[PDB]
Amino acid sequence: SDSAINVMKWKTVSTIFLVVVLYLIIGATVFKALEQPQEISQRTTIVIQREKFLRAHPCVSDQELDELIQQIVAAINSHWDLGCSFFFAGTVITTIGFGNISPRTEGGKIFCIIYALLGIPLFGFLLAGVGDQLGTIFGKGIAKVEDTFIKWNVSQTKIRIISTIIFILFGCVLFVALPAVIFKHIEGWSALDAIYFVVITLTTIGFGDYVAGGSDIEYLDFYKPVVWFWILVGLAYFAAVLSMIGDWLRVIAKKTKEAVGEFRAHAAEWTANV
Amino acid sequence: SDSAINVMKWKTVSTIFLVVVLYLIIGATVFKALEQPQEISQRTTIVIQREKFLRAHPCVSDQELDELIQQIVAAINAGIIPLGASSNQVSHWDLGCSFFFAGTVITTIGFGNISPRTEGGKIFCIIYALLGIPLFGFLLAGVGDQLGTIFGKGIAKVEDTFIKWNVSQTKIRIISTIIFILFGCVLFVALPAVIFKHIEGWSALDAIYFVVITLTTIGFGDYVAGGSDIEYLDFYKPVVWFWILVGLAYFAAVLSMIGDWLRVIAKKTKEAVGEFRAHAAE
Ligand SMILES: CCCCCCCCCCCCC/C=C/[C@@H](O)[C@H](CO)NC(=O)CCCCCCCCCCCCCCC
Ligand SMILES: *[C@@H]1CC(=O)N(c2ccc(C(=O)NCc3ccc(Cl)cc3Cl)cc2)C1=O
Ligand SMILES: *[C@@H]1CC(=O)N(c2ccc(C(=O)NCc3ccc(Cl)cc3Cl)cc2)C1=O
Ligand SMILES: CCCCCCCCCCCCCCCC
Ligand SMILES: CCCCCCCCCCCCCCCC
Ligand SMILES: CCCCCCCCCCCCCCCC
Ligand SMILES: CCCCCCCCCCCCCCCC
Ligand SMILES: CCCCCCCCCCCCCCCC
Ligand SMILES: CCCCCCCCCCCCCCCC
Ligand SMILES: CCCCCCCCCCCCCCCC
Ligand SMILES: CCCCCCCCCCCCCCCC
Ligand SMILES: CCCCCCCCCCCCCCCC
Ligand SMILES: CCCCCCCCCCCCCCCC
Ligand SMILES: CCCCCCCCCCCCCCCC
Ligand SMILES: CCCCCCCCCCCCCCCC
Ligand SMILES: CCCCCCCCCCCCCCCC
Ligand SMILES: [K+]
Ligand SMILES: [K+]
Ligand SMILES: [K+]
Ligand SMILES: [K+]
Ligand SMILES: [K+]
Repeated sequence: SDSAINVMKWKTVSTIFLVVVLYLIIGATVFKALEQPQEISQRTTIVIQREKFLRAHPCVSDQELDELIQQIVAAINSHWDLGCSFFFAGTVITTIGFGNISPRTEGGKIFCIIYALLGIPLFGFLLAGVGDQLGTIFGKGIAKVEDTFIKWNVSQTKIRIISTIIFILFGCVLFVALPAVIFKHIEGWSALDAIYFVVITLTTIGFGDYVAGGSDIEYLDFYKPVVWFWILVGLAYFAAVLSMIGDWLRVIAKKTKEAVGEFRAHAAEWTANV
Repeated sequence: SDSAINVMKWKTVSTIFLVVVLYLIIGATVFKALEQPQEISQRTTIVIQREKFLRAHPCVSDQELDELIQQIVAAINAGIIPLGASSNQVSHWDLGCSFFFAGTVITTIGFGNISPRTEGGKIFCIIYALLGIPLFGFLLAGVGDQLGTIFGKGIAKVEDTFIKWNVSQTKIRIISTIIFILFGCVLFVALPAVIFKHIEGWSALDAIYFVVITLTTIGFGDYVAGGSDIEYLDFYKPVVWFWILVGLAYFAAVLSMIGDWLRVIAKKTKEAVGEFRAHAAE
């Protein structure tokens, strides 16, 4: 009766694996449908202005312009002053590896390995302590409004649902809405790009297409410090939200398992009623 | 649920915060010393080839050569191959790459080599991440549970064999954890680095560099397996997906162990300064 638990474990893992595979298949087709047509437009614009630059500059040779493009690309393969190396050290221990700057000295790659293996756990302790502090702050606030609801409202199991909505709306305004407003003004980004950056950063995905403080424009003395502070409390908030979404998925997984139970049981007595 | 414990918790957070700032300061200075000479040297060489192209083409407005470079670089962010010899460009958002891109999202290994530029694609990317990340966490937990029981069965075979001469109290736990490290290193780090060096044509260090940056979910994007335009063995990208699956589970356990070690050493250092704070030069 001990291998039976392992078989039931495998049964759970294999169905979750298939669901994840389905998730990747659906997402792939959607990202294809959304991003492929746009890719057509910008690759026609590079070929028109390529030949246009040849046309606009007939002195430039075809053979000598293609030789220039390759070493530009080869060059893509100060960026390391104390400010950026500090920021880079942050992108490592937070796993938000934006990658806009990354070590290419083979000594720098060795240190990057050592720095990450010790940095990730150490920063995890900090992120846990900040989340614990933010948890108690919201706890008193949510406890006060709980005790106001118990007065007019009769029974519980409903106040927790209301309370979780406050956590989202406040957390969205504090950690998503407000910094996105400042990001669009300071960084000159679109409103959607600001939300896009906020979520991509706080989920630790860190694509690198958008980086606050990354462009070489003038920045106020307090700006990057408060963004560091936003990173700290923001990662704690998104960690709780992602865990809550996971808890919702666990409930939906049981309701769907129960829903499919009611369905085939009904369809069984009907095929029997034949 | 408040009281005195919250004050003692806050005191710990502030010391860890200061230590993290120190960690960031020390790391910044080290990366400064290592990476600054290489970037200064090669940016003087680009100015050498700058002026060479500047002199060779006076018809080019020279100040307008940066005007061409900006639209090259801005188009490189979308990933273009603008050569008359290679005017046949293959898709970066085919079903294979969009599958790979969806993986880099839900695993948070956001390599970023390709990223959505359609404003609709960014909205979907937000929804895809907010639901995908928690869902993939369940899979990664199940894989870690599977690897845990396999290592459990493996360690179970030797469990009753350990009853030998020198029967131990607290020492047998350390031995088993050493097998977990060395075995796990060859399976999930050393061996895939070997294949990465052969198939992808990377250096031995770059293969290890890629493995750790990928399996820690940092994902810089300077190294991506299967990203370069090689034919690939057809089995390659599937088996790399499997390495990603069990590799992320393994590195999760290793990172948590390092944190447990850091908790022990933090108390040893806290006690070491304690005997120091009391003695004050005998
Ligand atoms: C460090 C700052 C100075 C910058 C430049 C110094 C070179 C880097 C220091 C590594 C040891 C020097 C000896 C030869 C090194 C090179 O051949 C090179 C190392 O990247 N490749 C190897 O395969 C090394 C052959 C050994 C084969 C074992 C596996 C290869 C892993 C790379 C070295 C160990 C990494 C340690 C990670 C925990
Ligand atoms: C090198 C050029 C440059 O300006 N740069 C840089 C420095 C500092 C920051 C920064 O502090 N961004 C805010 C921040 C802090 C921490 C984390 Cl984990 C993320 C973010 Cl967005 C950005 C860029 C260089 O790298
Ligand atoms: C578009 C061009 C291309 O070749 N490409 C691509 C496709 C597939 C992979 C890949 O599978 N890499 C292994 C892998 C799988 C999953 C995760 Cl999360 C990471 C990694 Cl390294 C790479 C590149 C394009 O994007
Ligand atoms: C598909 C068969 C499920 C039988 C296993 C017992 C139900 C519990 C499944 C809920 C998710 C697994 C554990 C949660 C991960 C921390
Ligand atoms: C953790 C506190 C560090 C303060 C922020 C440093 C970020 C990188 C340095 C760049 C300039 C310093 C702050 C000026 C804001 C633009
Ligand atoms: C508890 C609220 C935190 C919100 C602060 C995050 C702002 C992100 C960008 C920093 C801009 C500096 C000016 C903001 C002044 C409040
Ligand atoms: C690494 C350098 C960080 C830049 C230091 C500025 C931090 C926040 C600005 C504080 C302004 C000082 C005036 C006092 C009023 C708050
Ligand atoms: C424990 C076995 C797996 C059962 C999973 C139930 C369905 C999967 C969850 C649904 C995925 C996202 C739904 C959000 C609405 C589109
Ligand atoms: C994955 C994209 C949206 C979610 C809808 C499809 C999820 C797969 C449904 C599988 C149903 C099986 C439930 C398990 C109980 C027997
Ligand atoms: C996915 C159905 C099986 C193969 C059908 C051909 C679709 C595209 C050809 C090669 C791409 C394989 C799909 C990449 C992601 C699994
Ligand atoms: C295929 C792009 C142009 C076709 C005509 C316009 C359709 C609307 C744009 C496609 C979806 C992006 C916006 C959706 C975000 C709410
Ligand atoms: C050391 C044995 C532990 C189990 C891990 C081996 C993978 C197979 C799991 C057993 C369930 C049968 C698999 C179903 C066929 C794909
Ligand atoms: C059929 C040839 C595969 C090459 C296509 C590139 C994408 C890789 C497809 C593998 C997908 C299965 C792994 C899913 C594990 C979560
Ligand atoms: C051994 C657990 C003691 C309880 C400490 C309260 C929770 C904080 C976690 C560990 C305290 C700092 C660890 C040092 C980080 C390197
Ligand atoms: C709760 C007290 C703060 C914990 C201080 C951490 C001590 C770490 C000692 C240094 C050991 C070398 C590892 C690098 C630092 C984590
Ligand atoms: C890479 C090393 C970074 C940090 C190295 C040590 C930092 C501070 C450790 C000593 C602090 C003693 C705490 C005692 C509190 C009572
Ligand atoms: K993480
Ligand atoms: K990246
Ligand atoms: K990450
Ligand atoms: K990342
Ligand atoms: K990343």
